[PDB]
Amino acid sequence: ARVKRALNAQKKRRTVLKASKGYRGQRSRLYRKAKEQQLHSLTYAYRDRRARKGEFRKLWISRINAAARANDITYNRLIQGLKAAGVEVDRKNLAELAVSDPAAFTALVDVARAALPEDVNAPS
Amino acid sequence: RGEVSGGGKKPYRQKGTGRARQGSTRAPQFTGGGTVHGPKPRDYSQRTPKKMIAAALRGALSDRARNDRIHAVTELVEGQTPSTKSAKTFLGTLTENKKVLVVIGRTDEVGAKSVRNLPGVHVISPDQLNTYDVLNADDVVFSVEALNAYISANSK
Amino acid sequence: PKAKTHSGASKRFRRTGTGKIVRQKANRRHLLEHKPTKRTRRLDGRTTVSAADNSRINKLLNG
Amino acid sequence: VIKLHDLKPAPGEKKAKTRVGRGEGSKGKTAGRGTKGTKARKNVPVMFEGGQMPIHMRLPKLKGFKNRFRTEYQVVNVGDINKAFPQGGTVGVDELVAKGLVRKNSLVKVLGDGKLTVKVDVTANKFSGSAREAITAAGGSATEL
RNA sequence: GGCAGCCAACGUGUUGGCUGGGUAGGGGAGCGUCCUGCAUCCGGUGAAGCCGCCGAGUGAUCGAGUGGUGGAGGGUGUGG
RNA sequence: AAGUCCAAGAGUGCGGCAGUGAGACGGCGGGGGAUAAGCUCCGUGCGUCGAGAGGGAAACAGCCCAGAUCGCCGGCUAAG
RNA sequence: CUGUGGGUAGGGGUGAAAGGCCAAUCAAACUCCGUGAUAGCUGGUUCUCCCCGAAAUGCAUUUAGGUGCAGCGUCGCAUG
RNA sequence: CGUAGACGGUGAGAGCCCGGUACGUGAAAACCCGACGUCUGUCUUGAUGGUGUUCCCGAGUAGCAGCGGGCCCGUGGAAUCUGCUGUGAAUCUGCCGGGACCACCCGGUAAGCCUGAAUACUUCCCAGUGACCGAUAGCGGAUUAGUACCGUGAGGGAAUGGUGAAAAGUACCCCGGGAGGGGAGUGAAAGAGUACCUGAAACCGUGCGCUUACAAUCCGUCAGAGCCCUCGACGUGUCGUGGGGUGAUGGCGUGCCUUUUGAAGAAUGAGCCUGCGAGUCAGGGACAUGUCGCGAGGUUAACCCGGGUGGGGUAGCCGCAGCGAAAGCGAGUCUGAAUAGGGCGUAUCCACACAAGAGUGUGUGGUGUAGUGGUGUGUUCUGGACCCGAAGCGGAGUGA
Ligand SMILES: [Mg+2]
Ligand SMILES: [Mg+2]
Ligand SMILES: [Mg+2]
Ligand SMILES: [Mg+2]
Ligand SMILES: [Mg+2]
Ligand SMILES: [Mg+2]
Ligand SMILES: [Mg+2]
Ligand SMILES: [Mg+2]
Ligand SMILES: [Mg+2]
Ligand SMILES: [Mg+2]
Ligand SMILES: [Mg+2]
Ligand SMILES: [Mg+2]
Ligand SMILES: [Mg+2]
Ligand SMILES: [Mg+2]
Ligand SMILES: [Mg+2]
Ligand SMILES: [Mg+2]
Ligand SMILES: [Mg+2]
Ligand SMILES: [Mg+2]
Ligand SMILES: [Mg+2]
Ligand SMILES: [Mg+2]
Ligand SMILES: [Mg+2]
Ligand SMILES: [Mg+2]
Ligand SMILES: [Mg+2]
Ligand SMILES: [Mg+2]
Ligand SMILES: [Mg+2]
Ligand SMILES: [Mg+2]
Ligand SMILES: [Mg+2]
Ligand SMILES: [Mg+2]
Ligand SMILES: [Mg+2]
Ligand SMILES: [Mg+2]
Ligand SMILES: [Mg+2]
Ligand SMILES: [Mg+2]
Ligand SMILES: [Mg+2]
Ligand SMILES: [Mg+2]
Ligand SMILES: [Mg+2]
Ligand SMILES: [Mg+2]
Ligand SMILES: [Mg+2]
Ligand SMILES: [Mg+2]
Ligand SMILES: [Mg+2]
Ligand SMILES: [Mg+2]
Ligand SMILES: [Mg+2]
Ligand SMILES: [Mg+2]
Ligand SMILES: [Mg+2]
Ligand SMILES: [Mg+2]
Ligand SMILES: [Mg+2]
Ligand SMILES: [Mg+2]
Ligand SMILES: [Mg+2]
Ligand SMILES: [Mg+2]
Ligand SMILES: [Mg+2]
Ligand SMILES: [Mg+2]
Ligand SMILES: [Mg+2]
Ligand SMILES: [Mg+2]
Ligand SMILES: [Mg+2]
Ligand SMILES: [Mg+2]
Ligand SMILES: [Mg+2]
Ligand SMILES: [Mg+2]
Ligand SMILES: [Mg+2]
Ligand SMILES: [Mg+2]
Ligand SMILES: [Mg+2]
Ligand SMILES: [Mg+2]
Ligand SMILES: [Mg+2]
Ligand SMILES: [Mg+2]
Ligand SMILES: [Mg+2]
Ligand SMILES: [Mg+2]
Ligand SMILES: [Mg+2]
Ligand SMILES: [Mg+2]
Ligand SMILES: [Mg+2]
Ligand SMILES: [Mg+2]
Ligand SMILES: [Mg+2]
Ligand SMILES: [Mg+2]
Ligand SMILES: [Mg+2]
Ligand SMILES: [Mg+2]
Ligand SMILES: [Mg+2]
Ligand SMILES: [Mg+2]
Ligand SMILES: [Mg+2]
Ligand SMILES: [Mg+2]
Ligand SMILES: [Mg+2]
Ligand SMILES: [Mg+2]
Ligand SMILES: [Mg+2]
Ligand SMILES: [Mg+2]
Ligand SMILES: [Mg+2]
Ligand SMILES: [Mg+2]
Ligand SMILES: [Mg+2]
Ligand SMILES: [Mg+2]
Ligand SMILES: [Mg+2]
Ligand SMILES: [Mg+2]
Ligand SMILES: [Mg+2]
Ligand SMILES: [Mg+2]
Ligand SMILES: [Mg+2]
Ligand SMILES: [Mg+2]
Ligand SMILES: [Mg+2]
Repeated sequence: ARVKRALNAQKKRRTVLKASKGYRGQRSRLYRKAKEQQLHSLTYAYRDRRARKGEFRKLWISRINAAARANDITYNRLIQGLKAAGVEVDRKNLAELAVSDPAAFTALVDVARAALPEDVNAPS
Repeated sequence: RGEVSGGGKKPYRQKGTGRARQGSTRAPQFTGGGTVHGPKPRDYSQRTPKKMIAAALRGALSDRARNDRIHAVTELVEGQTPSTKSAKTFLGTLTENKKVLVVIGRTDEVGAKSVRNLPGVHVISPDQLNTYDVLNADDVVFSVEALNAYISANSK
Repeated sequence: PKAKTHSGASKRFRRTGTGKIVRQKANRRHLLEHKPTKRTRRLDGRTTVSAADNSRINKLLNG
Repeated sequence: VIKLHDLKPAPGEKKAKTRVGRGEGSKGKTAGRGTKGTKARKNVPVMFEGGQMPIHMRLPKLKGFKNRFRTEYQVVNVGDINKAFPQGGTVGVDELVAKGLVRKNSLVKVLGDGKLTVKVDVTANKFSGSAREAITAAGGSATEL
């Protein structure tokens, strides 16, 4: 029985273009040019979904370093002192505090310097 | 491609034309040409072993008897007078299901002629019983002579 | 089109009871002068074909 | 309560037919032939192994003839006769045909591989020494035509 | 936090241990279309096709989920 | 003789299925070459790419670190 | 030199000879048929998910860009 | 109502409306097959069974020699048949067949002639059927169809169906020379007006919201302010487990398929869309894998009878014993001088005894052996056999 091809190709091609809505030129109007860079777009989504955690952590650390230098301490010294004091707060909350409560950073840097040892160049 | 009319000659030259290479006017790629793999007149008779058919029919009939849709009737309608209305009233009194299968001897013609017109009822001679018709109908009725002949043939 | 057996193989090969293919050893038609007698004694008689070529041959005999 | 609706095939009796070259998701672009080659185009002959003479070609032929005038029989086991005749007695071609040990038209022969303990009168064509001794020791008779 | 394969214990499917990148290629389980069987059903109080919105599935997708065109046929289920 | 022994999904035989028989690079031992090639021909229970996603050497298959079931605007790290 | 009219047909014609010409085509015209000539050559092969996962080696080849066997893969069975 | 609930149309799914269907009937004239009364033809100059002995029954034929064809038979040891060329027999104690060749026995009578029944085929006609197509499909042809058109040739060879329920196919008025249009009316709809059902995508705009004229880009993704619209609680805009459209600005970012060791490659292909376009098909064909029944038995083809898939059909097929080329033997067989060991098999195992522990072999008692068939899948065989593709080879015709 001959099965002539009306809806089968149409459904998939329409779903491809519908997902590809919002591009420029032939991109959002033309199928053979849609699927290619549709897949490229979603591959970019896959890659930068991992890249986003790295970029956000980068910005996060940058803000924390800014706050530490405003409070007259380096990022590495602040983190080492925080680990020595045993505070488990993460860079998300530190960055939100830096945006929010310099009183919170004042207390935190005071704790970090208190927990900092006598000499940083000791062989210990 | 080998049965369409005409076009047994090359459309054009190989080099210098600039268009794609082709070999016949009636290639499957062309519109109006032949089909890639064309169907042919053919048959699907499947031979099923006698034990297979007999066992399947016996299983169907055993399920029918288990569900209690087998009955005995000495005669469907009065002789020398085909009357579809009498048969309809008789089957309505006997049962209320939409479809009924009746088994009637070959020599009985008045009953078959009377019951032929009604659509949900079907008539089969006991030598022509088959599994498809057994399964299709809801109620199955045996005539006395037909059931006796069927039982004797089975036991012989 | 009934499958055609290989007439060459059948004139040369025969089947055992258990389905093994037994075959008659080669290198005995001519030039037996310098061949040592013990070379020939291990060479006459039959043997079962090795499992390497059994698959290919089985297709030849039954086609 | 089974209708034509309630009909199902046996589990695993239906295996799906494979559609080859029907999309790169399952089988694409090669149809199970891989990359380029004559196997990728049509085929290779079964008797062809690269040009060197095949195993059906560098081997001698079997000597001797087939003896088209061969006479064929079928053996009937003394143990089988003993098992099928606990009572025993006279046995013939029609009796063996009814018992379904040999073909009706085919010509019969017997051998004495089994043991006989019941008096059986055997009518046959060709008798062997072992079957003869078994019949004689079982207190019976066996005549050959 | 979730899906999936193998395995062990016990059960009338939970627990526990591992594994899950892959071309040629092998194996397993499925989606969709057309045409038939039947139990049946939808539809001028608007079917199919057409164009959207909202949802849901791990996928081919689905929605007996609805809006504007259309005026005449289709569908569930198990099968082939 | 021990160790993984809720399995590497380890071995050996047989049966059904096709792919491949154009390799490349780098480290080792070598031949030819002029100890020249991103050269050629070998050996490697060598590794990698082929058939591999990520970070580092600016870019850069084969070098260095390290094996992408899916998701998280979470932490510890290797090379650098 | 030119009009008219005719004859020479494919392995054949004709050819002051160039492999020229025979209806824009000629180292064997054109149309149909065998014909779906034949191709170790090139291109293309369309829905999705889950598991496993190669080789570019040796042997032989009117063989080296193919092929058959062995190793490498998968599925099942068996000794575990 | 129904011995008719097949099928079409009528303003939408109609057996109760019609065309019609079951069922009956009916031909003046003509044609093809089947019986029944003048007349014609033959012999009963013939017929049936019974006891000894003296040219015919198919000729340039059978056969032979050479040279070739067709039966599986391709000069091989080559019967049989036929033909070209030369020779050439008997008439019954004659011949040729009985697969180079003949003694005794064994079966049929050559050169002469014809003969129905089973079979193949379907240009044509009738009645039906379809898990066959529904306008790029199906015949090239649902329509001016082998028409237009190309080629002086043999020839090649197209594309083009749908208004509606019916033409009720838009009176009349106005703009415009007309084409074309707007109302008014027809109609259910004119978003059905003959360029006429449904009208998508590539295609060409209009209007609205946002962005952009310091800006270096496989054009997207991840963040992301602003502007516009929307939904609820709260007042003039502000949040809220908010959506929508745009997106200034930063991180990353070298299309897809082939063939390749190797491609963004400046290697190949694609201007775009709409359809068309590729592992299909037949066989008691063969193997292995799931599934079904019987079982030492498993089963059929062709074919006969049922408007029906059913019943019959034992001709064959595959294993039930193998070994050997073979005669032949047989749980053994072959090789062999041989119990003297081997090769192949005796389904496979458990236990008991004997040997060496040359690894296992040798005799006993037990459980006791599983194939065949259809169905579907993978492969394989012959068919063009996954699809498209060559210069060329042969035959028949057309043209100076
Ligand atoms: Mg954008
Ligand atoms: Mg085509
Ligand atoms: Mg066609
Ligand atoms: Mg089939
Ligand atoms: Mg043969
Ligand atoms: Mg010899
Ligand atoms: Mg010597
Ligand atoms: Mg092999
Ligand atoms: Mg290759
Ligand atoms: Mg290719
Ligand atoms: Mg290949
Ligand atoms: Mg688990
Ligand atoms: Mg995977
Ligand atoms: Mg693959
Ligand atoms: Mg309506
Ligand atoms: Mg409505
Ligand atoms: Mg609707
Ligand atoms: Mg409508
Ligand atoms: Mg439908
Ligand atoms: Mg559906
Ligand atoms: Mg079904
Ligand atoms: Mg199905
Ligand atoms: Mg495991
Ligand atoms: Mg294997
Ligand atoms: Mg294969
Ligand atoms: Mg090589
Ligand atoms: Mg090489
Ligand atoms: Mg190498
Ligand atoms: Mg190199
Ligand atoms: Mg190199
Ligand atoms: Mg070196
Ligand atoms: Mg060196
Ligand atoms: Mg090189
Ligand atoms: Mg190396
Ligand atoms: Mg490759
Ligand atoms: Mg990499
Ligand atoms: Mg790797
Ligand atoms: Mg990198
Ligand atoms: Mg992983
Ligand atoms: Mg010259
Ligand atoms: Mg010249
Ligand atoms: Mg010319
Ligand atoms: Mg020529
Ligand atoms: Mg011409
Ligand atoms: Mg041909
Ligand atoms: Mg033809
Ligand atoms: Mg061709
Ligand atoms: Mg070919
Ligand atoms: Mg190519
Ligand atoms: Mg893996
Ligand atoms: Mg090679
Ligand atoms: Mg009707
Ligand atoms: Mg209704
Ligand atoms: Mg109808
Ligand atoms: Mg009507
Ligand atoms: Mg011959
Ligand atoms: Mg002869
Ligand atoms: Mg005669
Ligand atoms: Mg004659
Ligand atoms: Mg006849
Ligand atoms: Mg249409
Ligand atoms: Mg003309
Ligand atoms: Mg009106
Ligand atoms: Mg139009
Ligand atoms: Mg319209
Ligand atoms: Mg703008
Ligand atoms: Mg600006
Ligand atoms: Mg860019
Ligand atoms: Mg970027
Ligand atoms: Mg960049
Ligand atoms: Mg593709
Ligand atoms: Mg290349
Ligand atoms: Mg490559
Ligand atoms: Mg290259
Ligand atoms: Mg460029
Ligand atoms: Mg190039
Ligand atoms: Mg190029
Ligand atoms: Mg390229
Ligand atoms: Mg190329
Ligand atoms: Mg191009
Ligand atoms: Mg063009
Ligand atoms: Mg086959
Ligand atoms: Mg089977
Ligand atoms: Mg029958
Ligand atoms: Mg033998
Ligand atoms: Mg000997
Ligand atoms: Mg022995
Ligand atoms: Mg079985
Ligand atoms: Mg020709
Ligand atoms: Mg002429
Ligand atoms: Mg002429």
